[PDB]
Amino acid sequence: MQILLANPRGFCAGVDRAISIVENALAIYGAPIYVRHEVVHNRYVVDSLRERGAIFIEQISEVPDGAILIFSAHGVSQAVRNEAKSRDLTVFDATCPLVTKVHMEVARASRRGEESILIGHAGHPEVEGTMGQYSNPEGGMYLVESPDDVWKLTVKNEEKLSFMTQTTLSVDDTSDVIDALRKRFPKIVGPRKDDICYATTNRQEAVRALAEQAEVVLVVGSKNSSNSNRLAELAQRMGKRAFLIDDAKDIQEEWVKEVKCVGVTAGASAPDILVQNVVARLQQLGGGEAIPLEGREENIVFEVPKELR
Ligand SMILES: C/C(=C\COP(=O)(O)OP(=O)(O)O)CS
Ligand code: SF4
Repeated sequence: MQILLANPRGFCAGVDRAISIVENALAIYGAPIYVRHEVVHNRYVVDSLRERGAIFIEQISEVPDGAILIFSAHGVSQAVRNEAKSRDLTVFDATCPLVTKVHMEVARASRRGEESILIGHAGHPEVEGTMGQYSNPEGGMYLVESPDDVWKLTVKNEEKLSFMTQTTLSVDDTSDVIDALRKRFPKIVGPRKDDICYATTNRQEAVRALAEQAEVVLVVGSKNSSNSNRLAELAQRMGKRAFLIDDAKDIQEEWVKEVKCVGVTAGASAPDILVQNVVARLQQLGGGEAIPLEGREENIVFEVPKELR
């Protein structure tokens, strides 16, 4: 069994920054450190930070007066931010800059009372954070997940309409949604393509190359990781058996039993150690040396705020 590794895979710049933010805050202020939502959607990262004194919460009200609070990388609504500000809290913001950039455009359209459309998945914290940057009731903010959603949407003023997207979507599916938006709303404005980040684009492209070669694809990522799900989904649509797994323990022998070629990748929130352990498990099942595929070299880094060193 050949073991192939997708390139790129694993940590993006946003995730690495956000984790370091919580780690550094723990190191300088000691435990506990309050974090609104899982800092990134990875069970190993979160349980580790929790064992080190991070307390993960959904709402500001469960955070005590005087505490240190950190927003997760997925971002937060304006309502959340102001509730946090209104309280006696010391606030660090770990939202990825690439999320913030989308937020600022939404805020712009709000100030103008001009309607905006967000392509995203309902209930996802990044969508709630992004939708929550709009508040001017003279306009509006609408969520669409699919072309069918577009085909049902009515707006107040189609001549002044803009769109934004979640950063972790399927590149292919989002192209279909945007196509629909422009056919229905010919005057709609947006970025040149979408707001899907380099990391999401790159990892989907890399899983594409991976599954052209491999018969089975293992995607390291937690169940609530949207971008990780997109990788598994992508490979499955190409007709490959593909599994989303947290660690090597999740691997069932039947999945690879008589497979000559298995591919492995990881979502943007999964640490490399999980992949090495997955590989280690595959080698117990007759896998050889892991061969990393050639891939686009990522070079972007987001520094922690100076205050956090
Ligand atoms: C911080 C973000 C993605 C990193 O991965 P994640 O699994 O933590 O988050 P989603 O993929 O958005 O679920 C959303 S911008
Ligand atoms: S996925 Fe893209 S947007 Fe989300 S954190 Fe990583 S880099 Fe930032």
